[PDB]
Amino acid sequence: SALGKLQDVVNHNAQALNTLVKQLSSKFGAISSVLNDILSRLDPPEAEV
Amino acid sequence: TKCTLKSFTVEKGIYQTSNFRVQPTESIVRFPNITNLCPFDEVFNATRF
Amino acid sequence: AYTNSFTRGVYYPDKVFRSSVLHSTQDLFLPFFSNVTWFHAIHVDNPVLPFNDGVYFASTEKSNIIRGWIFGTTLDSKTQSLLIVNNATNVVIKVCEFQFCNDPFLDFRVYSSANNCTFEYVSQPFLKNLREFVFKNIDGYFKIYSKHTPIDLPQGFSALEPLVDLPIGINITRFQTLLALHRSYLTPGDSSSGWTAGAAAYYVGYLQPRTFLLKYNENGTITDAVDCALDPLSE
Amino acid sequence: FRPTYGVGHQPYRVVVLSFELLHAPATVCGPKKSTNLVKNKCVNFNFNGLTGTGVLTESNKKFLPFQQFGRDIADTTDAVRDPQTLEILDITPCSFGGVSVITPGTNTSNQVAVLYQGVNCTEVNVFQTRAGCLIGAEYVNSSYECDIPIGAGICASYQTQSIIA
Repeated sequence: SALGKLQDVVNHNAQALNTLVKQLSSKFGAISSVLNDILSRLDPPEAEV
Repeated sequence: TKCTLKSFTVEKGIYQTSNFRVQPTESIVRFPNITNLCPFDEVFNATRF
Repeated sequence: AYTNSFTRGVYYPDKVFRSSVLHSTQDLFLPFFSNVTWFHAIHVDNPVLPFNDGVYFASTEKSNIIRGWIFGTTLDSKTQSLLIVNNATNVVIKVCEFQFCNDPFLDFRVYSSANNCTFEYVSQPFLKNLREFVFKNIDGYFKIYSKHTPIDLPQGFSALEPLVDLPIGINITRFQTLLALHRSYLTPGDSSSGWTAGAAAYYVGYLQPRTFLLKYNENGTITDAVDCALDPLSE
Repeated sequence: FRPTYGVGHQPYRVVVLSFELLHAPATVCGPKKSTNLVKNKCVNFNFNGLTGTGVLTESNKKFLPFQQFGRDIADTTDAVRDPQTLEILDITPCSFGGVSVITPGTNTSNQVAVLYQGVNCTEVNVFQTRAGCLIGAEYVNSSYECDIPIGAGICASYQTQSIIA
């Protein structure tokens, strides 16, 4: 572990990007995560909210 | 570039104005192929009522 | 009797390909190093076993003594019970509310009351050879997984593959087994005498909600698994 | 029933269909609708319910016979098998990226060069660089102290009457 610092910088950046990409699957309280379903199975007035 | 910097005079440099993205050139749908249908044909054509 | 179940019972849960990666999934699995009931295939006919959440049925036999199963909420015709019968030629799956006798008939091919069947299906049969089966019915579908491997339960690791995903939505709550015998009599009721059969045995295990860490190799096959809640090192 | 009878007494054969929809693990659905596949072009696809966008390429991955989809890390669907011919196809999102404007100053001249960062010139004078496709500037072999940094060791400046990279 002589190069621990550089490896740690690389892993921090990679992990940050990975979690940012992974957080797209969460619903955040919405009935579904994919935009297509949301806009398909609901009328526009409720699809807005 | 003038419109993004909100200034009629732009100085020497490199500026990130916008983004481009190639649109899809075709759309395809891949549904079932139906195998082993139903006997409605017979039902109506059985001539045994 | 009793015997601890080793690292067995794992199956492909999502039929999605993954290469050289580790994946954690929360589903109904068989906890590692758990004990499983052991029964013998000589004679008596068979007691009823509950269908709690999913059953892992492994059987080591060499004479085709076990040939099917029956599931449902009751053996009477008051509800659309279920039938699953294997054979040397094809499988017969039925849901027809046939009222059964005090014991499952020992194949003299059938013993049940009238039927009002709603679904029927047939296909090729599911066949020292250790045959493994996992039965699950949760999301309105009843699913079967299986695997047949050369060889007590071995310490070797091997995952089960999804065999059939049936759409029948019957509310299954109890389950029983089906036995067979050559040139054996068949009656609605019999004593503990039974009939002779080859030396054989079948094990039963109950699935539980667990978190498993699955390891996929470069070809998309599971090679190892970790029980997330077994011991501190696994956790 | 005999043939002399008038219309009002001619035997009509009638058939009535009743569709039940209670608790429906629906086992009967037969609409066709299957169009021929298109490859190597940005196309919207719907493979047996999986909807997405991307360019399709011949696959090199060994799908097991019970598998229908493939995913890389972070749930990105990487491959799919056709519900008609069962052939494996690779999915890669077609090229996209940010665009930057190279300008030597409004007060020097109005000429401008454009840099498409994440793209190859084949699917946009024209010049290719490790930083992207550069349009509007000519590449010269002379090396100078550079003032407008483009990236990957390349720069640009006003020739003096043209923009040189």
